[PDB]
Amino acid sequence: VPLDGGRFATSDLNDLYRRVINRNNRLKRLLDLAAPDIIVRNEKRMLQEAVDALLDNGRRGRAITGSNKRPLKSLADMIKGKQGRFRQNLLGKRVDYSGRSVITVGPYLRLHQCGLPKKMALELFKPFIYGKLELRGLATTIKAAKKMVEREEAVVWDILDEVIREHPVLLNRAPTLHRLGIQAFEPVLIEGKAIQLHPLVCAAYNADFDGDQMAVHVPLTLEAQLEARALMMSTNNILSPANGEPIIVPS
Amino acid sequence: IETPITANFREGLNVLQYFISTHGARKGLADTALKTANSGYLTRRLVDVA
Amino acid sequence: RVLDATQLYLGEIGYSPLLTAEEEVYFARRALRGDVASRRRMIESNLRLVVKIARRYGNRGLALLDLIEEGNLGLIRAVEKFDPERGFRFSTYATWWIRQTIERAIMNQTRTIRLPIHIVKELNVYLRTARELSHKLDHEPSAEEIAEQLDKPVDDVSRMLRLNERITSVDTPLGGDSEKALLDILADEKENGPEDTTQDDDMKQSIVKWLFELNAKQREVLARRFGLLGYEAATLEDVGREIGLTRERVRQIQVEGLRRLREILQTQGLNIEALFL
Amino acid sequence: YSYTEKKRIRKDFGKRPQVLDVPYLLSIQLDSFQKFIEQDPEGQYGLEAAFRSVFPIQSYSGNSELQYVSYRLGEPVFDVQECQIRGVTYSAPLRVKLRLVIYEREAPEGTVKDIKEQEVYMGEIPLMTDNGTFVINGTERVIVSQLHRSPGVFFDSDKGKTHSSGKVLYNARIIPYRGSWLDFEFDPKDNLFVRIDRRRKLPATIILRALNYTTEQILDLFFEKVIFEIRDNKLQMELVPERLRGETASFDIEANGKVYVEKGRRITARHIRQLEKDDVKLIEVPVEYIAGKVVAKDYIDESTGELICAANMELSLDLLAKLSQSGHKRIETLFTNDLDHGPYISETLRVDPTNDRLSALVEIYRMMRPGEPPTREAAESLFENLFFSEDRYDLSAVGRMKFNRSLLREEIEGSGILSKDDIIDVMKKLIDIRNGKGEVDDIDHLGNRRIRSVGEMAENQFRVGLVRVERAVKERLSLGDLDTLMPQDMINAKPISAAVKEFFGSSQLSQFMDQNNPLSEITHKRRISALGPGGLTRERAGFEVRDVHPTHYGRVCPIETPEGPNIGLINSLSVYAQTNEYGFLETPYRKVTDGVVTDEIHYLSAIEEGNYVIAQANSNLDEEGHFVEDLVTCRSKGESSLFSRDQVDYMDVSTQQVVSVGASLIPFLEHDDANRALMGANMQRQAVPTLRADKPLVGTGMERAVAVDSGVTAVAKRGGVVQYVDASRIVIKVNEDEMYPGEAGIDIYNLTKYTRSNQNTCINQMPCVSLGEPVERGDVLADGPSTDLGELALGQNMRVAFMPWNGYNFEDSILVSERVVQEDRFTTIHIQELACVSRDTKLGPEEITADIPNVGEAALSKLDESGIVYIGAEVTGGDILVGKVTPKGETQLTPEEKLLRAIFGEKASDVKDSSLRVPNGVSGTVIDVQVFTRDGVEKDKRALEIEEMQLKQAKKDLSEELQILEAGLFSRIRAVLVAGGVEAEKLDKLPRDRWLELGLTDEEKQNQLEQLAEQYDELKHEFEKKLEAKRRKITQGDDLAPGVLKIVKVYLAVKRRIQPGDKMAGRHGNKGVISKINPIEDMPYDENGTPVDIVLNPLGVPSRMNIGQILETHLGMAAKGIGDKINAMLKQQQEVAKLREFIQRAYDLGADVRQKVDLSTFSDEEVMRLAENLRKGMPIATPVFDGAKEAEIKELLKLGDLPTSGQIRLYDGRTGEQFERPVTVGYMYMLKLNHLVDDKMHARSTGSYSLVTQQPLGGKAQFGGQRFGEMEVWALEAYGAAYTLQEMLTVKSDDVNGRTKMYKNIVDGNHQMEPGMPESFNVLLKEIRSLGINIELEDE
DNA sequence: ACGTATGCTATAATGTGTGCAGTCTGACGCGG
DNA sequence: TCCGCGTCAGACTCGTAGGATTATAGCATACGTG
Ligand SMILES: O=c1ccn([C@@H]2O[C@H](COP(=O)(O)OP(=O)(O)OP(=O)(O)O)[C@@H](O)[C@H]2O)c(=O)[nH]1
Ligand SMILES: [Mg+2]
Ligand SMILES: [Mg+2]
Repeated sequence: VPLDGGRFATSDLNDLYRRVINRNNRLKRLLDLAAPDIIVRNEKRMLQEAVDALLDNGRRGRAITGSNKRPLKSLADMIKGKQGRFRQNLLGKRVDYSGRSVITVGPYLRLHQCGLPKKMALELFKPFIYGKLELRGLATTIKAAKKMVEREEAVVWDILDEVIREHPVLLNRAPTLHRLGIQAFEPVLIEGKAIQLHPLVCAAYNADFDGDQMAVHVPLTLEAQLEARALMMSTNNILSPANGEPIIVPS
Repeated sequence: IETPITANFREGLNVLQYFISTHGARKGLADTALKTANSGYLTRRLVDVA
Repeated sequence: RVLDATQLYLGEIGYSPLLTAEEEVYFARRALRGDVASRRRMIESNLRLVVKIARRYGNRGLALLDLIEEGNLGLIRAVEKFDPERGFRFSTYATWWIRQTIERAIMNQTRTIRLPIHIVKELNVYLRTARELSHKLDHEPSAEEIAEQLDKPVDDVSRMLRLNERITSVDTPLGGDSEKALLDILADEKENGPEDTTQDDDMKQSIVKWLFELNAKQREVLARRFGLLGYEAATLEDVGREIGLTRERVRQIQVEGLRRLREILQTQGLNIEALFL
Repeated sequence: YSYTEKKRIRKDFGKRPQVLDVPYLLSIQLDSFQKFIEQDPEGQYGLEAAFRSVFPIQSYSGNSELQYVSYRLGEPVFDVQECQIRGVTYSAPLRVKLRLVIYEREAPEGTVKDIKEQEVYMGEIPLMTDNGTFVINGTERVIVSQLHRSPGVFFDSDKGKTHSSGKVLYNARIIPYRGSWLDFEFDPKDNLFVRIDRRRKLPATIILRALNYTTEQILDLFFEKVIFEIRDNKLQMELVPERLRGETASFDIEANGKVYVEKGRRITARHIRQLEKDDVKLIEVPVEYIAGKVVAKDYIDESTGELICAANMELSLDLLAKLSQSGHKRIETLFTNDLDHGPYISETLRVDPTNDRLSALVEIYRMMRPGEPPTREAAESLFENLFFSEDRYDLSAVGRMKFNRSLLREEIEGSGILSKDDIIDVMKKLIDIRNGKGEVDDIDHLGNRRIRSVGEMAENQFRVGLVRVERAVKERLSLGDLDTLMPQDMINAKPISAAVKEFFGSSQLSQFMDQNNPLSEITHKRRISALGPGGLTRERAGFEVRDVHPTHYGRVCPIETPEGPNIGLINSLSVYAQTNEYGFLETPYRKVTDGVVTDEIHYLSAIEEGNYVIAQANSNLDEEGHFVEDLVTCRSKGESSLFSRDQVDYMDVSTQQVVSVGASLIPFLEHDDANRALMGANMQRQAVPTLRADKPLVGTGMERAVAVDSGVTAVAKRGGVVQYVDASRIVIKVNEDEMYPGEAGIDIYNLTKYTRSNQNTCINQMPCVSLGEPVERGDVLADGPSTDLGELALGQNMRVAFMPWNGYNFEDSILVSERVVQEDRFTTIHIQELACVSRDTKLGPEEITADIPNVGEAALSKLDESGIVYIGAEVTGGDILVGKVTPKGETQLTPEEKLLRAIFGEKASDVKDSSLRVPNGVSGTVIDVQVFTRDGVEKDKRALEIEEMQLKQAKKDLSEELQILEAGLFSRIRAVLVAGGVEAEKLDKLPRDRWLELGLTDEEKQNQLEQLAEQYDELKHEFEKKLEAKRRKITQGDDLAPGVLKIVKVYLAVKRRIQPGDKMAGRHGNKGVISKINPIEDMPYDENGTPVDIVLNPLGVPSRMNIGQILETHLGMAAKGIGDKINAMLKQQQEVAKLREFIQRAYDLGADVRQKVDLSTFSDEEVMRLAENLRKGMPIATPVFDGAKEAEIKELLKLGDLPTSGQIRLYDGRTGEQFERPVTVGYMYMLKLNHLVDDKMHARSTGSYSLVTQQPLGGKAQFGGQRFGEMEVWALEAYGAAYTLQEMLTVKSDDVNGRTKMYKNIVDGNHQMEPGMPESFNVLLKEIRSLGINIELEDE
């Protein structure tokens, strides 16, 4: 595929494939010439080197290095280990309706509450604004609703505020050690780029307000809203699963 | 060390008392970064079987 | 023993004839007349000559083993067309072939994007002219500075330099440490995300509502012209094929459909709102 | 004291007078490069070395050759000013003279046949600034110094390779600067082996055979000899009394007349002196004793001529009897000892399957090139090429130096190649260590970790350029025609240019240095790393490396290093630390002569530190004499204890040499844990400079040193009166004594005005001097972005109070007043740079016009006709900075668009839109815009308006230069003319253009008038070509990347205010997020009324153990108390004498104050300018370890009429009622870290998608969702929330059906699960099929 | 006709090599 | 079958930062489509 800068970019497979096809076609040419076997031998050894390098480069011998003196990424490599498809592009995923930001204290909040910035929840609940807008009849279509949100007009804040009520959000902190590394709350819109977290559940996350960031996630489906309120709500999660002991102890 | 640190933080460490404090400080914080991976790798190992 | 494909072949050439002047002629004279064994020998013998010529033609496109293979093909074409009757040696004539076959095979399998010889041949003279200039200007020559020495077009020099632009693999580490590649950044052009997908779905469902809200003959004639409901996008003149069969009445009814629809967009809340878009 | 110091003096609580003044910060870097370019005549260094090393190069035949003559540096094409802006390397032309000499073939050496000679360019080398930076593609970058294992020899031992045996196997290793490795190692059976390049393991006698050594010589170089005589019938043996030492008498030991030891008895030291004093030489012995002993030399039968017994063969009874009757009654054997002189080479030869020299070169050749049939030359050439050729091998100076002193040698400087001697000497010391004497070296000692700054590394990379040219020279010379071919046709300039830019770009040491803080710049240039090429790796890095080593003392800082996996490797250099002439580090030390602590200083190497005993700086001098106390706490041999007076040899110079720059700025470091001290110094580097530079009330004194040496300020080259003050520039008139007699003598300093940083922050230089002020040489004229009267000003100090506040300071959370936000004091400035590129696509060229399709008049309001936003125009996310349009190809107008473009009209043209618009979110003020264009296509009208200014502003700027330079030049002539022909007004009648017309009598001053007259003309002619260079470069086309036609670079300047989420900290590692900006109504306040600025959590203190912040607070309060008293007297408008008494009483209070500043010396005017700066608060210096103690701080608090405690009676603002009991209040110098929340927060609903994985991208950079990793996944599995996970695996990530379908369902209100199956898995299926594996989805 | 591709030239020349070498604990898999 | 030595397998989780290559002759008929 071509870059924005007029450059192109190719995967190392294409390069490894051109090594296979060239040598294979050169063998067809030498079998046409009935060349001496000594040469045919080299061609067959080469062909094998290329095939073996295509399947799993760094294994039989030296991995065929390319442009930046680094080894070409082969096929097996895209299925292999951390950097493979399994761990990196299948069990772990970047996810929509997700945002992260510096957290700060929320000593006014109750246990089942957490501060959520307005401009954050704005972008996060984008399809829920367009939905409640068509209902009231303020938007006839969705690109109309898109512009209504963009202009940040006053009455759009009140609609956003409407959908978010009685709607839980997932708050994650890295690293996710135990299940309590994510807990759900009822978002409270606050003007400012900081998330406000409940002091007592700080223990579960191990979240220190020294510049911590927590990922936000919106439960879309009604089942996810029920799951978040039933299982993952902060009030329904008190005791540690490890020990029958309250992890929400004042500190 | 045969000779420990006599002073405290209110009184002030001398130049070495701090140099000595370093040895323990850097190695304690080296095991915060490096040794965490063995324990986090254990979490991974435990999970897969369970 | 030996498990490197390199050293194994390089061993087998090391146990192959090293021909004299009169020997070359004896074999070559029979090789043209087809002795079978003769063509095999002259070739087997001068594999050693191909390797010495491939020791200078490396680090340019393919590997040393890839250069020898294609260098051997040059020695073969040299054997297919050698003149023993001429008093001149073979090693001389074969070198012209082995240097050629290598250069040519590098020019094809070096670049991912197959660059033919014509655009490449010229590029070399532009680059080799840059050498002369660079040494005496002590300044890497511009597209203009190269054009003023050759007295050739500006865009030609520039477009030939555009094809010299090399590639970065999408699987190349960014920052010289396991972090992320270009694929974990570079987005997909073809499919735009749900918001762009639902834009057209909702915009085009709103039009299906606006057409059933127009006239019976006005939404027939307007839709089938643009190819909205019909199968083929016709013109004012071509709407006559269906039932219209008119040139003036089709144009007045097309625009009559659009004028009533322009008031439908002024009232619903678009018109100048959706004009910027 | 100086004038700029007279304006504001810092009270110093130091009691250890500085014998050594802090050196220049930027020194190593500068000196390093100062060696690389330095064209040394003979002592080759840098480039001169690189040429003499590689050159002369000769053809493969050896009939033609290229010889190096001389090289030179041309002045830079583009200077720093220009380079920083355009965006190309600040490099200098490399012109090297080459000489092509060709010989006659049949003739001997016809050297004089064609001595062709010409000058040739090859590559442009990035130069170093005066700051120690390299401008690469418009980025001042720093090449951090590397820390690597020093070449030579090194003895190590895996304390248990096979813990099976648990045997400490000793090994040696010769490390060269260039060349192959040479290792020697034992094994479970103590057989010596050699592994060149750590390849195959070969017996260690095989390498000796290769050096032509017979089995006999090998045994006569390691082991001793045992003389065995067979006299008449009694077998006899020579005894050196000191041999049968610590062994057992296996036989009855009896001499000329006495039995000393009995059978099966230990021979003690008494028995050895018993024998040695009796002068015993010969002893009769049994024949059973030799059974086991090894014969030394060969023994042929005198009679037959055959070997009775070969050298190195265990003797027996029958072999000895065969030798006695052959006719040899003088036998030589080896001295084997299982305890001391060990038999290793002996047992090794029994394993060694080789024979002679030529056969030993075979297995050496069969190791490194296995499979190639070996010849006499191939085997010899290889081995000779390894460690014995001037080409392949080079230990270097350091290599041979360390190599020699490791072997306790004779020479410091010797040969670059390994000699026979060297090899065997190394095997010998390896065997010494194995025996018992000799200790192994350890790598963690800095005596083995050498420092390699840029200049040597630039030299190395420059060699590879020459090596890659060597190839092209030789091959073109031999086969190419001799005569025709010129030397530059064979040279290529790209391989050198590419190999050097490889270093100045891709290298791990070559990176961008922080510039958001003077401390960041200076500490990042003083960074030293072990990583990148020729070093270590996080993957490879151990513990013992990282750990602080007692060698670091005075050399490297114990508390300066990232707390990330790159923790112990990266390290800043110590304050007074400097590089050894060879490479190691060295630290200053006060020599003690005959007890007298002399002021003579000696920089002791890492090696010699261990030798002498070194007293600490805590030790007390007797005011010119010696140590006051008899006992002195000192340190040596890497240990510490008390010693006597005469035993002390050296002493620490200052008390700050242990620490770095980063740590020398922390006050009361002595009262801070090393863990929090590290973080404090790490965050002090992240301190973004504020709007108004506020000086620190609680400093150390190092403040000025940093600000000045950073090269961010503008300090005076020559002292005199400031003729002119201006915001843009400074003009100073030089005094007669300093001013040169030739030139005019008026220095020019055009101050760098507001422009961008590498971290997108403000860079300004404001004049810190008044119009017409007398300034001394080396005084700060303009302050930098984070400096104040020359002293460093990183953050701002404020009244702080330690107490909790309704949990708004929970876990280190910060509660800041609105009054701080009102003063806009923590309001930092951000300078972003958005660029706009006109490219050449396949369809056609792009341009830059105001004509943009589908646009609001609102967007094109801030743009001009050319299509660039006005200077000073405010912009916001969505507004367009620079209008761009690209070509639009075959476009399928969809029926719904063809109708919509036919309804409202506005038919778009054949051109696409891609205008550079302010990124969604950012908002600031455009401060400047710069336009770069190729040399061709006609320009925009705005590009012409900007050319108008540059030109007419340059014409003015140069007019001003020649004008004021004229006035300063005639000012001299006017003074010269008076001396001789004294006439005042009559001379000043007619104009000044006819002054060179007037002269003087035959005098030195007549020659002076001619100098100034023809120098005035020299400037008059110079002015034109100065104008030419400006004019041309303003109309010249800058060279761009292929495809690019022109670029427009925009500079924004946002003013971000502090807000909840912003991260701030002290310098004691006390971190915190601002949680709430409290109303001024609600802020706590003292009985007197003034409120508190920040309210910190007291619980962020005990567990942290960083009590330095509390002392910073207390002193800050005291310091302010004094400013509050001075502020009151200056407001009251009292008197000069009253201020003088109080301020003199303030400066003089400390026990032994270092500075004794008398104010009777200060004039009345000088006192009032001082007091006016002291009113904000008397700035105090607390040296790192020689800081102020409670006695001094509490005494200062009594002067300020402040409480001894430091706790004040506080009242709650919300209420008005007092808090239940006192709280510490004072002024703590806090900082505003770069981690601002506007640059952090992110949100996403749906946006871009990945290329193959088809999951969203990553980061707010590209607008990407948060990653939900496997750990994040297991959490939901644990809860049981199954859809919440499946939702985050499919619709929120890949599932192409799901994501769009779900979107449409949400806007409908029906939040319904609609899964399908992520794309990333459908990829995995085909990927396994592409690997030749049948993987199909087997159905129900 | 325009672009791509194939072809020939004749002093003699006949066996490559290059490049990071404090990672490490743990676990098999062929010989010996 | 058992003990040494070779190759081959992993390495806590999320955020941010930035850049650049060398060279393949020279000219004359052969092969593919508007
Ligand atoms: O490499 C690191 C270092 C630290 N951390 C995490 O960051 C936090 C730093 O340490 P904290 O400041 O959270 O410490 P603490 O509350 O457990 O104890 P005190 O300070 O009160 O004595 C801890 O929660 C630790 O797990 C990491 O996740 N990784
Ligand atoms: Mg934290
Ligand atoms: Mg904490």
